[PDB]
Amino acid sequence: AISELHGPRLLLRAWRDSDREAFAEMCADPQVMEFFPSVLDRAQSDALVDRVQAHFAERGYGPWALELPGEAAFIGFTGLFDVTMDVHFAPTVEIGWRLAPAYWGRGLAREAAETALDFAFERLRLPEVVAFTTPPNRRSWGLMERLGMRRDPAEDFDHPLLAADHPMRRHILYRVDAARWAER
Ligand SMILES: CC(C)(COP(=O)(O)OP(=O)(O)OC[C@H]1O[C@@H](n2cnc3c(N)ncnc32)[C@H](O)[C@@H]1OP(=O)(O)O)[C@@H](O)C(=O)NCCC(=O)NCCS
Repeated sequence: AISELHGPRLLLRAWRDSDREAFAEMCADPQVMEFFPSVLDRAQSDALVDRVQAHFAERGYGPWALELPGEAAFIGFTGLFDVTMDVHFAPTVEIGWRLAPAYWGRGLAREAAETALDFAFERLRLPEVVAFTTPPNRRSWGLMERLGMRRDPAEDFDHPLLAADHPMRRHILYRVDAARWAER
């Protein structure tokens, strides 16, 4: 079944149709040009939600919609995605996050990620979870290292789903294993 998880503040849940509106708004915001070359139109936003909902439908877990009881129905997503692409560290499971700027600076992505990794190791019994981003995305790989995920620069890779001359091609790899997760 589609796993519903609970943080102290956050509800990690399956996506609803109403979430597409809120996600599209996030992805149209000029502040996303810090992370992406250009803002997303509704068709692009909807294309990613389709991938998320496909993953949930096929696997029973995925990047959970973030509900904040007392505040907002949807502030972004955080959760697990199967790595199936042809890279050195695949097959494995990655953790990813996209938060509305209004909810930055509150440890909410931190809380969401801890809840997802608790699920990853205690429930799914995964040997490891990975994360990857571009070198300039300090906010994203900052959260990875604050979670206790660790990077080997030797494991830097070209993203095989991006063309050769794509500026974001070069990615850095973070890992956390069941063992290191228990140490917190
Ligand atoms: C990567 C991302 C999730 C990080 O979010 P964040 O809120 O900065 O990260 P955290 O949840 O770990 O919170 C850490 C911050 O909260 C603060 N904080 C306050 N209380 C805290 C607490 N109890 N625990 C942790 N941090 C806390 C920290 O001091 C830190 O502030 P800082 O960034 O100035 O150092 C966010 O920047 C993001 O989603 N970016 C991508 C957006 C995007 O791609 N959108 C496109 C949509 S299509």
